[PDB]
Amino acid sequence: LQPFVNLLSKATYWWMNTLIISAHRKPIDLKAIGKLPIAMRAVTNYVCLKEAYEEQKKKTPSIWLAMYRAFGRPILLSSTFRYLADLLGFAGPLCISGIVQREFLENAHVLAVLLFLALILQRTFLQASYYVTIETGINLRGALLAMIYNKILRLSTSNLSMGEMTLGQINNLVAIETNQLMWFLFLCPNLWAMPVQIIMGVILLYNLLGSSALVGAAVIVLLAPIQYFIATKLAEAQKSTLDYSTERLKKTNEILKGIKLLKLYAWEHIFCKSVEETRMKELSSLKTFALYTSLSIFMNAAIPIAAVLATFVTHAYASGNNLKPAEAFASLSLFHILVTPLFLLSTVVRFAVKAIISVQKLNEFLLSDEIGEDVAIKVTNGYFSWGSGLATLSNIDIRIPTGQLTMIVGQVGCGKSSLLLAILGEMQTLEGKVYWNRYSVAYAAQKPWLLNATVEENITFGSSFNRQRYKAVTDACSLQPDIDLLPFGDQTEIGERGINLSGGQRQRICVARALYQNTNIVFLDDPFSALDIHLSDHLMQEGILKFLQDDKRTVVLVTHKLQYLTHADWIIAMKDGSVLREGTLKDIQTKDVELYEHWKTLMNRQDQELEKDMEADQTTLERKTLRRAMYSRVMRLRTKMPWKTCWWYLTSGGFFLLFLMIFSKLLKHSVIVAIDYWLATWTSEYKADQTFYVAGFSILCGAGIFLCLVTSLTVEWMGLTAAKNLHHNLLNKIILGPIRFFDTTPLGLILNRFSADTNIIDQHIPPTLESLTRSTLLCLSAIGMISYATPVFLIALAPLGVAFYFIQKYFRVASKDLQELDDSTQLPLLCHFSETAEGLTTIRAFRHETRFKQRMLELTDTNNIAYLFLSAANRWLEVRTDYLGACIVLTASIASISGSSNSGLVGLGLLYALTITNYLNWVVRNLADLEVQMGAVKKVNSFLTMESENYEGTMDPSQVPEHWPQEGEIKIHDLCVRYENNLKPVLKHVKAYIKPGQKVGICGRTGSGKSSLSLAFFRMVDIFDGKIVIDGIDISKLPLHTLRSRLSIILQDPILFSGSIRFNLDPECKCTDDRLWEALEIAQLKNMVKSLPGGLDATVTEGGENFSVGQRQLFCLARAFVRKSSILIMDEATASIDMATENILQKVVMTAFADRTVVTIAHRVSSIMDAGLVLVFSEGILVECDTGPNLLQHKNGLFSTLVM
Ligand SMILES: CCOc1cc(CC(=O)N[C@@H](CC(C)C)c2ccccc2N2CCCCC2)ccc1C(=O)O
Ligand SMILES: Nc1ncnc2c1ncn2[C@@H]1O[C@H](COP(=O)(O)OP(=O)(O)OP(=O)(O)O)[C@@H](O)[C@H]1O
Ligand SMILES: Nc1ncnc2c1ncn2[C@@H]1O[C@H](COP(=O)(O)OP(=O)(O)OP(=O)(O)O)[C@@H](O)[C@H]1O
Ligand SMILES: [Mg+2]
Ligand SMILES: [Mg+2]
Repeated sequence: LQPFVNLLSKATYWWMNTLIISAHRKPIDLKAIGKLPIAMRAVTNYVCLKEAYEEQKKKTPSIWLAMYRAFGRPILLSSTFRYLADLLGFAGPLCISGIVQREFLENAHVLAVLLFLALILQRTFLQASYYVTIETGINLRGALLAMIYNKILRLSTSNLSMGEMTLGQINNLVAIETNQLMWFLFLCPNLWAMPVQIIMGVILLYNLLGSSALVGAAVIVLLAPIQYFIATKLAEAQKSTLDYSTERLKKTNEILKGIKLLKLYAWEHIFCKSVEETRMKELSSLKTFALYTSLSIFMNAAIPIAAVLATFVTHAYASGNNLKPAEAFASLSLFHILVTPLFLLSTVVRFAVKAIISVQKLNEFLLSDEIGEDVAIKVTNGYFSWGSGLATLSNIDIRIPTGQLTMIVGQVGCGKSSLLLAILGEMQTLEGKVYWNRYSVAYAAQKPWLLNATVEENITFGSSFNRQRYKAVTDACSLQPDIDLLPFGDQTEIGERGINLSGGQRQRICVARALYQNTNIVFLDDPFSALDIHLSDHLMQEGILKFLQDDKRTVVLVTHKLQYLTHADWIIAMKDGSVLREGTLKDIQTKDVELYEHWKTLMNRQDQELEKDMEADQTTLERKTLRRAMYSRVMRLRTKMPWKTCWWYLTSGGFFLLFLMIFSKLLKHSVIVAIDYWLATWTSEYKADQTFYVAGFSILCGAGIFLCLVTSLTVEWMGLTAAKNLHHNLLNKIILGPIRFFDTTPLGLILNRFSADTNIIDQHIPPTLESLTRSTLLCLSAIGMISYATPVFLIALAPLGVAFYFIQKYFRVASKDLQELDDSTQLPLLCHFSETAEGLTTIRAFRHETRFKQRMLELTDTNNIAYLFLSAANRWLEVRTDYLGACIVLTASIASISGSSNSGLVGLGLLYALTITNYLNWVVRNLADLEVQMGAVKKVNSFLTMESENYEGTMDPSQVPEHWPQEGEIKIHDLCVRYENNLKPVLKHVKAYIKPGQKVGICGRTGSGKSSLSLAFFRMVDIFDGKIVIDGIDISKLPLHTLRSRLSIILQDPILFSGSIRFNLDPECKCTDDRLWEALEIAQLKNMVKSLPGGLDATVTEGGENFSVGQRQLFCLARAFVRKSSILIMDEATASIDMATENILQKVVMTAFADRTVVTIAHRVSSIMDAGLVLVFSEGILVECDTGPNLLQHKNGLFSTLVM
């Protein structure tokens, strides 16, 4: 009995049962799920698929043949199960005909029991086929991901091969093409099962109804081309909507990062309107998409009705016999059977075409350019090239002594990085040989590569953690001062996803990773490129010379700092892809005196140039940015369906639309039941005159078609209205919020609310709601009609319904976990592939390909097990609801046979009992989908219920003059500034009198509250005591727009917004082009604008990447001059700016802004030694407020110490 119970457990998915039941007790996690079986692990499937692919390559290789030879037998098994289920599905109409007709097989109860058994077997076989094909598709996805990851690990990094689009193509293959191929393998048995089922259904219809059934067969067969055409139009409209949504999301992201500047300039509403224009275009495209969706729904619901109408009218007239209940309702059952394959065969064909495209892309990727197969390293007569045939490195003959520092020196473009990568084997070897006396190399690439992991996980890089070595490595690279600034320290997730670091910090972290590894050979490729003199010298003295010589490492150091050549044991001088001369410094000097003299001249010139420029500190400005970035730093609910969120979404389109949808759907399903009952009455008159019944049937069918159209239009109209209203409210609501909200909430969360939740509301919810309402109404009408035919069925409705409740309860939570789990596993795996595409040279130099292969296999196995268990929960639910439906069919059949009203009613009840089995599962599935989507609607509403700023001022706008800050007086009385309630005040008792047209310089130590004062000028920070009176008007008693739009501010990092230069200068477009040209000339920028095509309407890239940072700062100066505020705030504007551009900025401020009151937070204190009023801040307290010379003459003063 053990094999029998094992087979039953497999067939009913009983092994999921416990995992479902536990979902109420505790959330489902990866620990609750087991591991993948050996036959299901990605490694075994990868080996099978790779063996098949290599067999094909032996013989151009066929991916399709490899997939068939690897994962073909399970497809044949699932096809056998699908054919058995299709055959056992036609027992429905046959048993309906037999029962309605009323030796042994003639018995009606025998036929009812046989129909029950046939339904149970059919559903078991169908779910088995679904599970087998889904498992095979998941195995194929794992194998394909492993194959493409190995191909990635083999990829060549040359610019000819590894282009800028290669990483995007890899991401597309991992995230899209592999999933398209997996879904095609999911749906492939349909491709040869649906045609057979359709042909057999048409044959059964013909056997039932003569040639009259061929008319309905043709009409309903017309549904497949119509659905294919409608799906083509849907794809086109979806691409259009996706383009418009991408533009809208680009604009929204540009607003969100940079919202502080927009609020300071009071340009938030202009950018909101700019986003709303793109939103309106996207909404028009979405309207076309919804129109085609409603067409699809209407056709799916109306072609069957027209086919039934044509069939039965043609039978009433052409056929000489009366319509019989058995034939009529068996044919109705056959039509209902045929609807689904005809509607979904177009989907299967579309997936087949997309799979052909995906296999073409995958096969074109699997055929890509890939890398080829004392003294530690020696190159003899080496001729290397980057794949173009032209040798980049010609006649390379070098020697790298073991355990000695080797420095490669040459001008930019010599081929030093090329020499290192040719030694590592990353480029083609035309001639020569590289001898290693390969081996693992600690490689620090010229472009630093960071994993999306913590600082410690980047530095250790798959190596055992040693605290002494880790501390020594961190000290040598001077990483502790900037690690301490990180929120979590070593455990701070850095990289693309995590905290953004400066180029110098990333370079030092990669150098630390190179130093930490205990490999005898270290390759450093310009490690001082993004560092300053002090950090470079410390790394050279402690890391290269001390730490790397304690371990006796063979160090190869590509550098431009020739001053370090005195520390070199071996020197390799390059020029134009060839070595001029190699050897010790003394040997080079003796043999090649000219090269030594040239090196001396270069060292002297570099020292002379750096002597003046050493004043600027790169590391100080990196650490200040990193420190400023950190200034800001349920069981009952699990099963609670969000009915309030559902009601809010339904009423967000208006009560008329909701009423129209509900009324139209109720009327449509009433009419459908009416046509079924009319057929019942017509057949129960069984040649009489058919005119009355034909006329009534035609009228009912026409009304049903019209109501199908009405409901299809109405649900999509409601969805469009709700989406429009929700997004329109959301954008404006979040923009008006305080700056503290944007400082606290990450940009990722807000952008998710604007992209993913918006897409869910726009395109996912309307179809889910339509399907849920349709399935629920079909089930309710079926139950009502079965109970009307036989009231005793209601007795069995109490148990079965109760069962249904539990079946819908547990599933609705279990899947909710599994889906989430699936998502939590999709993000890492994809990221892994990206981390391997960029950083491939580092991985292959460290020789850590095996570790990354293992990590990829783990990630894909986790993703596959999550997806498999989600699908298994779906199969569990389908089996449960299918057995419920079989019980319903058996009960209805027995009740109808025992107590018969008439033959037509028996047939009608049997048909409805048979049909409810299809929709019971979809009621639960759509309810779960609706709950998931209402989660996103709840997120959007939560963002919509946030608190905004107080944009309405106390003062009467008539009281405020037209030119309010005309003079520029400022009076700060007992100012107490905090960034949020319950936090400590950041400014305490600041009192100052800024004379109109007086140049004020604000200075102090880091964290003293200088930027907080500039924010208090704009009321971007919470003032709770004291006041700021600007030109006689308290700014607290003022609208925020009037205050912020009449004051000019210049921040440190300049930000320009995508659009025209005229748009950047004034989005409001109040000024004239002559004024804009005058401002551009003032900012010493008119010639640059003239050089650009179009002048004032030259396109600015997002962030202003077209212009240099100095040009961006000059643009900010031009905007400030356009504003004509007479009060200009400059928050360390000259920082991160070239010295020449800094002098230009100072000249512009002195000349053009001579009249305006300039309040400058000096980046360099010496710049405000001659300022009229100097405000010195210490720890939030105004220590000194006097003239510059007055503070200078007072010895031992804070300003005097700052100046020195
Ligand atoms: C992850 C794969 O998920 C499945 C995968 C399958 C495999 C399958 O032959 N589908 C047939 C469905 C039946 C009605 C023919 C089909 C055919 C064409 C288009 C879509 C579909 N189906 C696609 C999935 C959702 C239901 C319509 C079954 C069921 C599921 C499921 O979600 O439970
Ligand atoms: N990945 C690559 N694929 C193809 N060609 C490349 C690649 N990297 C560099 N080259 C080319 O090979 C030549 C050698 O330049 P390379 O980058 O090796 O010099 P370098 O001395 O390291 O220069 P730099 O000081 O600018 O870093 C140049 O013509 C360069 O354009
Ligand atoms: N966004 C913020 N949220 C909360 N507190 C903040 C925020 N920004 C700054 N603070 C707090 O206010 C203090 C005042 O520093 P602030 O940035 O205002 O000016 P600062 O002294 O000129 O700074 P820095 O020299 O680093 O640019 C900070 O030390 C910090 O404690
Ligand atoms: Mg280089
Ligand atoms: Mg500051």
